[PDB]
Amino acid sequence: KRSEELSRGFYELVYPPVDMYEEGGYLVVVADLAGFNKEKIKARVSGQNELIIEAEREITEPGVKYLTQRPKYVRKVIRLPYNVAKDAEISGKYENGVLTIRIPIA
Amino acid sequence: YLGKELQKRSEELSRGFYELVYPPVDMYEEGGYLVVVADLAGFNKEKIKARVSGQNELIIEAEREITEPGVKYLTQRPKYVRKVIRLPYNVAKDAEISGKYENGVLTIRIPIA
Repeated sequence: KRSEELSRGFYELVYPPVDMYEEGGYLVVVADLAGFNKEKIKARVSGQNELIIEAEREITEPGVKYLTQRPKYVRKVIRLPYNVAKDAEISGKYENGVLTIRIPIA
Repeated sequence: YLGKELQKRSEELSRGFYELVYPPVDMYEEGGYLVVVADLAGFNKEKIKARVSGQNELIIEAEREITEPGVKYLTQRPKYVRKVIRLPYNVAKDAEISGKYENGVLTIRIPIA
C-alpha cells in the first residue's frame, strides 16, 4: 500500500485511464496518455469488438531514483460494447497528452 | 493499494479508483534539485497547483471538467487529482518551485535544502 511500492508494473496494468462513449454513430475513446511520441502510439481494432492501444517510450532519469511509477510501455485492451464494422477504420488525435480515437459504428 | 481491484471488469474501475493512484510520478535528485515528473494529460496548466507543505511533502492538485455526451461504457479519467509525495530531502522552507507542462507531462524542479 506504500507509494514507493507502487511500481511501473502496477501502473502498466491500469494505464492509460480511458473513457468510452457513443456519439453521432461513433464509439469515442479518450485516453490520458501523457508523454509519448505520437509515432509510437498504435491503436487497432482486432476482430469486430476489440480496441488495442499500444505505446512505448524511453525514460532515462539520472541521479538517484526515489519513485519510478511512469510506465515505459502501455498495452490497453478495450472491449467495444458491440461489433464495429469488421473493417471500420479508425481516426486518432493526440493533443495535450490526450489520445482521442473515433471508430465508426456504421 | 489493493491489486484486488485489478481483477474487476474495466467498467468497474471507476474515476474514483484512478483518483487514488493518478498521476503516476517519477522522482529523482539531480544537482541539488529534486525533480518530479508526472503524467498528467489533459488539464489546463493554470488549473494545475503544486505546493510544498511542511518541509518534505509535495502536493500536486488539479481539476478539470469532462463533458461527454452520449451513453458511457467506460469512465476512468479522473476529474480531480490530489497526489501527495513525500520528499526524501527537506526543501527550502521558504522557496519557489518551478514547473513546466508539455505533452501532458508536468515537470517540477524543487531546490534541495
